[PDB]
Amino acid sequence: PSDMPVAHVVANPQAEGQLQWLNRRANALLANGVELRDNQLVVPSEGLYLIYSQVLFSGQGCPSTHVLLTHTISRISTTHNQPVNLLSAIRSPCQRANPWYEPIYLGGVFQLEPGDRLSAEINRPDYLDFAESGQVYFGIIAL
Amino acid sequence: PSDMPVAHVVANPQAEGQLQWLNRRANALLANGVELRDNQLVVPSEGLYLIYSQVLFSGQGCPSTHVLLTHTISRISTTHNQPVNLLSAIRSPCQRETPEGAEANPWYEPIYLGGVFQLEPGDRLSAEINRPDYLDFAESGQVYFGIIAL
Amino acid sequence: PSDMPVAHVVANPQAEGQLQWLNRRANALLANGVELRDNQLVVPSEGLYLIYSQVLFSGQGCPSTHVLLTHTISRISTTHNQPVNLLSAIRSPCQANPWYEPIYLGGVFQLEPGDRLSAEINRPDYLDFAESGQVYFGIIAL
Repeated sequence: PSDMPVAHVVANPQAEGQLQWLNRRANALLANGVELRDNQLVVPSEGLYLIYSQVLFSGQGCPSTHVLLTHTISRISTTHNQPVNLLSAIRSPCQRANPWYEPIYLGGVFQLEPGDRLSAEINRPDYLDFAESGQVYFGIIAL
Repeated sequence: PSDMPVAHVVANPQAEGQLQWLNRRANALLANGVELRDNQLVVPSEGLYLIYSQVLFSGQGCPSTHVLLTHTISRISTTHNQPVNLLSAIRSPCQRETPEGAEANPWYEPIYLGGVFQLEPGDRLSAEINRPDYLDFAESGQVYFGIIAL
Repeated sequence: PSDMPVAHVVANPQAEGQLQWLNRRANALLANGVELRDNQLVVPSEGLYLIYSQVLFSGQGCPSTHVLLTHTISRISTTHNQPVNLLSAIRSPCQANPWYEPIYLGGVFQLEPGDRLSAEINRPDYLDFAESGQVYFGIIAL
């Protein structure tokens, strides 16, 4: 089999209104050294990791105020407490009561070091939608 | 060199209003045990697989009934038949139907799904949409589904 | 420490109005044979590669006319001069007002030595690389 560090976590459906990564669920992974601490994935050993995450935002009708939805995956190494954005995207659901949906997918390969902490964050958890499985996830795999 | 289960299938360009995955063509893959059956990719052996898919939807203007577009990759395992959604996303191309006496402009909405999953031999993977009437595969590279054992 | 051909390049925030890929930067990669030439990633050896790219488009206001935003990864082989689109997507932007439209592309492909991969857009005037992590292009031999 494989002993490569791997994780695939999803939004916890019991933490409504928040983004709390969860691995205790069917079709989720957290193994071979990867840990979930303080809502962040912690890298076991150095190497090339494919990192990815998807969030789905939804709302009914368009707010009177212009809203921007952001999703970013950031890296925090032990050699610097300053978070660095590896992947980031923005979306504007409204131009100015029909429900809107906006998915954001981020993904790339990065050289990581042992102890590195990866965070997958959003700016509007009040719009996050994990009403159904597979809509919000965050993962990594050492290649 | 190879040996690892792999597939990269694409929408049949000749299909009409249906998402038919195909592999026998340039820049598409289906090898090392992966099979294409009943429009599903069948896993030959257990392991961690990267699974991904993209669909592109397009329409001419905004209709009366509000449209939600969905794309979902699901897994069927023999020992727990109940199909389960591994990855799924939804998009809304319009906020209101094209005004009366207004110009009906075409819209395009891509959806990309991708993740790493532990699969077992015999597992069947589906990548399906709810609105094949808006699926757009007019040009190459717009609709694809693939997996690779890592 | 790895041995597999790999690259992760990003938009040069200093080349305005243009999409110029750059590897010389923290959290970017270009090793084990992969090279950047004429703004394209050049494949070192035959094999399966995961290839992907993301672009972000933005405008302070919605276009006065109907516009289509495109992002495509194409392949140019040494045996086929005409480019082939491996991955492609299209987005229709809107017709207190700034808009953003991300596009992500990715898939696994059998490539050959010398193959050239290009990740391009149709509207560099709308490309947004104001912040890190928004525009990238990468490949890795699996």
